Amino acid sequence: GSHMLRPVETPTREIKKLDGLWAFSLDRENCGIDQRWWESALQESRAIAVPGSFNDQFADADIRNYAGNVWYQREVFIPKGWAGQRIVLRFDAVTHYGKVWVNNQEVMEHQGGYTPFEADVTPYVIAGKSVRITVCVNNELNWQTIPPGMVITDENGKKKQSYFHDFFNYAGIHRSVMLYTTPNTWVDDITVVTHVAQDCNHASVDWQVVANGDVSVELRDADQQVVATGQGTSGTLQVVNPHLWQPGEGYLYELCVTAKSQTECDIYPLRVGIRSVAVKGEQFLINHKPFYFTGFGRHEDADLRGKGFDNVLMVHDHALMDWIGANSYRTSHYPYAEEMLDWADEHGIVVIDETAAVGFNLSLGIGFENKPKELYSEEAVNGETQQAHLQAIKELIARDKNHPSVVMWSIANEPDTRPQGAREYFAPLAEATRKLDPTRPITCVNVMFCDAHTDTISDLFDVLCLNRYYGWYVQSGDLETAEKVLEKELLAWQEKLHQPIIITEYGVDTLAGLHSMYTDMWSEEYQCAWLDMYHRVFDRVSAVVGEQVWNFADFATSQGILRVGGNKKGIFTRDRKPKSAAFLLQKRWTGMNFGEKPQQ
Amino acid sequence: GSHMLRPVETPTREIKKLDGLWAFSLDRENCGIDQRWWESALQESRAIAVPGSFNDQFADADIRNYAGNVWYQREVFIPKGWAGQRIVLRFDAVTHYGKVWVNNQEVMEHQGGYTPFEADVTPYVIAGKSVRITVCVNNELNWQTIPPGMVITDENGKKKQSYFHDFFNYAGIHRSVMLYTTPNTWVDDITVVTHVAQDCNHASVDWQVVANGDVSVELRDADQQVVATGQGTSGTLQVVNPHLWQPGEGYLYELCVTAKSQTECDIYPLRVGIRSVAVKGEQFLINHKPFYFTGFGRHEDADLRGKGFDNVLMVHDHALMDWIGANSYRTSHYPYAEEMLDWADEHGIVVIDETAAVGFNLSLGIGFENKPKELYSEEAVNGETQQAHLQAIKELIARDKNHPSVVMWSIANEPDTRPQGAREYFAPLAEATRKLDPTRPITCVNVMFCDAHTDTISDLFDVLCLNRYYGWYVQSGDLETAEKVLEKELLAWQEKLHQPIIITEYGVDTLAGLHSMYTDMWSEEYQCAWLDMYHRVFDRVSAVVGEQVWNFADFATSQGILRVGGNKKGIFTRDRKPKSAAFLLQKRWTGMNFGEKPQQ
Ligand SMILES: CCC[C@@H]1NC[C@@H](O)[C@H](O)[C@H]1C(=O)O
Ligand SMILES: CCC[C@@H]1NC[C@@H](O)[C@H](O)[C@H]1C(=O)O
Repeated sequence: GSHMLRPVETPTREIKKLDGLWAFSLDRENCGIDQRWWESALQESRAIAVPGSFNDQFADADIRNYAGNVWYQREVFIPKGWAGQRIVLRFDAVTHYGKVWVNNQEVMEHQGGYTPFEADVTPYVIAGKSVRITVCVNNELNWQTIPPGMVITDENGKKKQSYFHDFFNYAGIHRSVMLYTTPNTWVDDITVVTHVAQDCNHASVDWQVVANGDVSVELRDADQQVVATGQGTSGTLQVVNPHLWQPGEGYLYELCVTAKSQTECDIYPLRVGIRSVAVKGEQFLINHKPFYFTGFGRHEDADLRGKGFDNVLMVHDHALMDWIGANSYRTSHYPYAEEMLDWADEHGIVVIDETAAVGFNLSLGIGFENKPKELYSEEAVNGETQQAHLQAIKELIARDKNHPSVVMWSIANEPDTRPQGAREYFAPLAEATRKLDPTRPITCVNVMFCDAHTDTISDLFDVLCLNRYYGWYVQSGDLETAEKVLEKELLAWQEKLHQPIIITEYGVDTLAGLHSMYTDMWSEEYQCAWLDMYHRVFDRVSAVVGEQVWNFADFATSQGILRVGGNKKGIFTRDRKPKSAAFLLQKRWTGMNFGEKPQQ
Repeated sequence: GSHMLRPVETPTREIKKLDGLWAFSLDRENCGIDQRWWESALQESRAIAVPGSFNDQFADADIRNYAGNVWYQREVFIPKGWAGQRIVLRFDAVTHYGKVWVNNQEVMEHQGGYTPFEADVTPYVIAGKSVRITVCVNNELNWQTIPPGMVITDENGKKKQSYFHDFFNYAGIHRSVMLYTTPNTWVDDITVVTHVAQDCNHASVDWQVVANGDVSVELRDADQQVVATGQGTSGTLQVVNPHLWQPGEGYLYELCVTAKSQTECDIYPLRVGIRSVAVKGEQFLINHKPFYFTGFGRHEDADLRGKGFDNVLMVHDHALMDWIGANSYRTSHYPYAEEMLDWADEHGIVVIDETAAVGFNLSLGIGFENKPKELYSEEAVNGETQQAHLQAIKELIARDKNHPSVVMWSIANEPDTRPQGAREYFAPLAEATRKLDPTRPITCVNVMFCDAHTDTISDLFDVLCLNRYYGWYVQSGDLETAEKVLEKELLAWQEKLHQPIIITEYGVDTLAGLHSMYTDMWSEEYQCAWLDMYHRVFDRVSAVVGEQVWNFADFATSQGILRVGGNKKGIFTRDRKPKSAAFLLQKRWTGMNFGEKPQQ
């Protein structure tokens, strides 16, 4: 993807613009573009908080289920001590589609809902005066979006969005908005890659695009003592005798790249961890040692902000995952806030990084009521779709490439691989991803009903990721049949592919408070029994190297007869209170040795 | 007390009269006695179920909180094949006060709310025709009732009942109503007492009042094979080599007493278990072996019947107590339905039998609002009161004397022994109880605030029963101070009295579903932590021989700022669903060896 690094603070800086309170108005009949609302202060507005989804801030179902365009707006005074500097305006996430006006000049456009976008806007502002930022946000999904969907227009012209993923289609500006200043010598991009041999010593090859001038680099210590130095726009190899990034700890050196121009200097510190991931046979190695993933599929979801990033929420949810014994998690169903990958970096949390490609499946929704008949087809998942997907992988890898916590990419989640053309679609995406980053493995999370004798595309990926729900959606309520089905299906996957197997979803809906002596579905007792049987089967299969229970907390979804106020598969309630199973896992995950598979 | 045995089925029988549907009407202005409503069919009635409390059958607060007289009524056809037989009409429990008319002849009167009452009514009916039963039920409590209370009349003359016990003052006909026929030779009463030496052999002395004729007895086997025979109105000793009644099993011989008159025979089978209870030093022996009580303080309380006896409820609640590992319980705060003591008899459940003497304490209610200033005084707990109490002990012992499950009598629960005259009151009651039955020990359950340096009456009883709530009502939320206070108070009791100590109440209010990471009051996590600390302290004190957590299920109480829909101290919800702590106890109570104290 296009060059981009996280704005970090050096002797050149940034001014936060998530002042929260912006002017918001929905655009019910698309009068916005016609009257180019970007030209004058928004007519009939109400205060909105940024970052946060717009759906639940007003406790009104008619905004919540709204489909179309919405408008955010805010004036800003640009500090004047920035004259003779390049001013860039970065949105870290505007969910689905966004385009923005610096009063009357349009600067940016973007269709990715969970990855940042910026543009050099130094020629459209001059320091000292205040300019109006106007943003147009679209929350519509068609077949060429990631994720896909179908907007449908009723007799009256009202839009209603249909999609094929579980979680609710929150929208708005979900993450940081930000003006930042950099010297006129550009450090546009950095790439770092790490190698190790027997933990004693090795090196970090390096590449850098620095648009405007000479580059020297110094890798410094936690003590910020210089441990090696390089020179050059690329190469930039140095060798060490380091303390290398390990799951329990997360030791981070600091790559200080300097960009000397003939008059201007530019300094960027990029945190690096010396880790080497690979897979060998049925083992997922990290610094040449097998690893056992424990933890969760998560979500960006809280009670009144939707998917809006929040620092308290990050701190408290890491406190819970740490207590519970989790050592890993995967950014379930879209790229997460980079704050979380920095956190995982500093604390040694291992992360499976996933794109927003969910809902490439029309076999999962179940009920009594027009979806296309060919998944892979011109009307549905098409060629435009494949390039949109490849673009989504491009942005995610472009943004999380140097993070030590990122240990694996996941292209998509639960696609249907039964129809022909599934492999036609996914093969070039797997190959392209492999060339965009050869450092980490490639996975594609596998859906329950593309079983081992049925799935078409798992050949193309390095590590097998399974979402299994025997005993819940099938064999409902019967632990003795679910155990057999699960164990032969696991052994089957192993015989078929001899890969490491990570169970990336396994869970059951559990109403907090619903208790039962009969250990039936929806009780806390059932959650415990079910997870516990699954754990015996994992412990009895050689190739399973990971367990991430399906959902850390309950989250919101679309309305339906299967979702009681949302998906209740969480170990914790949406307000982070523990169900009984929370103590089951805490007993397992801190009982085992760190990163080691329980020996049965 | 007056002679009475359970109606059991021989070649002379009984016809059940809990036909449920009776005519019920409340008597709002005491017009009942004046118009002697007993004379004609009840004016303006509604159907009521018998047995069951009248409070919650109609989902109406104005009947629920009603104080005064209520009227039940029902016609009955007396079977004619009963001519020349004695017909007796027995109410097994009419709660608080009851008096009854066989159409126009009044036959019975009773003030005990949980013990049966009958009367020979052979001269007031003749077999073949149908007579109307009319019952007047009073639910008022004054200072000479067991339990006591204060009715208070507002400006308008409406009664409202005030009391000083936790549970709600349910009323009505709570248990079996019953017409039964016996031959004109009376077996009015039987008493059986058991002795053992070294489990090899001994005897059961015996006494019998059989009003009308010669008596022979045969003690028969579970096989009903004759193992010994006696002759005489008393003495009736025989010696055995028996399999003796043990907690885990409950072996019951059958004492078949026959009453030969010159023309009529009468046969009564009375189930007996060969058990010997006593206390020695700090040990509670049963068949000369120390015992550890586990289990609950219970209640007669369910969701729509109030305190009405129900067979399903008995079967299901015994299934839960059996699963959970309980081996004992105590009939908390009133005599229970004899069905439950028969059950405990057959299954080997050990029972601490208690009278209805609760609320002899004006220091327990807490709030912001006229109770007497002297507990023991002429206006309050008086001499009439003491004779009423002695009468209550008389009836309970008279009815549960031959039950092997009954292992101890408890005169009262949580009286205040601080004021002078507490010992003046309770001493003659303790001595009288000891002469009414020397077979089993005597206890008086001790309230939290009459601590070891304060209590006045514990000298007078055999086994010390403690209700302790450190960490809940005092030291609220602090497990580390509650542990110290509890441990020194337990050791203090032991130094002071060198008796066996049974913790007969210990528990915390727990909202099912309320979970917390901070282990604070009202969460399930707090229930578990609290009970668990209490268990460490029990395990570290020599003299503690028993643990009965406070309440098996949540139950209803009077309204107040301290009771959220009732007392929430149950391990189970009112509809019998388990809280998290239910599995804590199940792990302890079935982990230990049966009847043995955990060795720490
Ligand atoms: C069989 C499909 C299961 C499905 N897997 C994807 C998750 O995004 C959903 O939350 C989960 C669920 O339905 O609970
Ligand atoms: C400190 C008195 C505690 C009291 N003990 C008697 C029981 O009948 C109550 O239910 C119990 C409670 O308050 O929970």
